[PDB]
Amino acid sequence: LAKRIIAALEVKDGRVVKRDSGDPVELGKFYSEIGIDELVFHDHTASVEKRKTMLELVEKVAEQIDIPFTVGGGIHDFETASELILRGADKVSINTAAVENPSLITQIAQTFGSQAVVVAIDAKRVDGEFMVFTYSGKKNTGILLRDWVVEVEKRGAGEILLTSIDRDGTKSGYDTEMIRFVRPLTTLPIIASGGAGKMEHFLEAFLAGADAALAASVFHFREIDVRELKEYLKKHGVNVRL
Ligand code: NI
Repeated sequence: LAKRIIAALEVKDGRVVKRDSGDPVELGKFYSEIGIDELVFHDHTASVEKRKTMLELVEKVAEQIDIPFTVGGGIHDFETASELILRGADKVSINTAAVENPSLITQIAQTFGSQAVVVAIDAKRVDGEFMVFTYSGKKNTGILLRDWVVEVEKRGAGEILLTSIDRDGTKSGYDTEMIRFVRPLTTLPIIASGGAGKMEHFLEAFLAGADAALAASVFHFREIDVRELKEYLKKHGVNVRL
């Protein structure tokens, strides 16, 4: 029912990519304090140190933070997802590995529940169709967004993290056309991702049917105050946690 505001932290070798400004645990705690509802960590650590680095991150976050958090970035199998949830993550995000093996969604859900499984979907307009992209936007899968959304729910996912490659990195607004396209295809909670620049963008995403709105730099560089944002959304009829 209540719409969620979510902070994304991109991390590598235990540092926040761009007390300690770049300590993911400290920045995470700062966000829970100012009224962020959940965190998403996305790790780009080198294969050799990656497994250990992500387990150390989850351990250190789980004891210092009280709000729900998701971890992801290169989770390729059940064993990896399992060790991260058991070490303290509430949820894992899978994307490339989900597209390549949709049964991985069901495998994680069978042990940890559908609510522990976030499928991150990166989509872009190609020749007038919404297409699914894998490998951090490098590969057009040729799979229609319409088909993948329905399959992800069928396989037992709990939530969709929907990133518009067309808006990600810009401050031009969330892709409300893409959110409105996905909304009638699924009963799952949708996290809107990519394009947040100002408070009005959050209102537009919730009108489009997003259950949550994710951003990074607008919070990180304090272009948007989280308390001001929540006060703004409540003023215009959005059900937010205050
Ligand atoms: Ni990535």
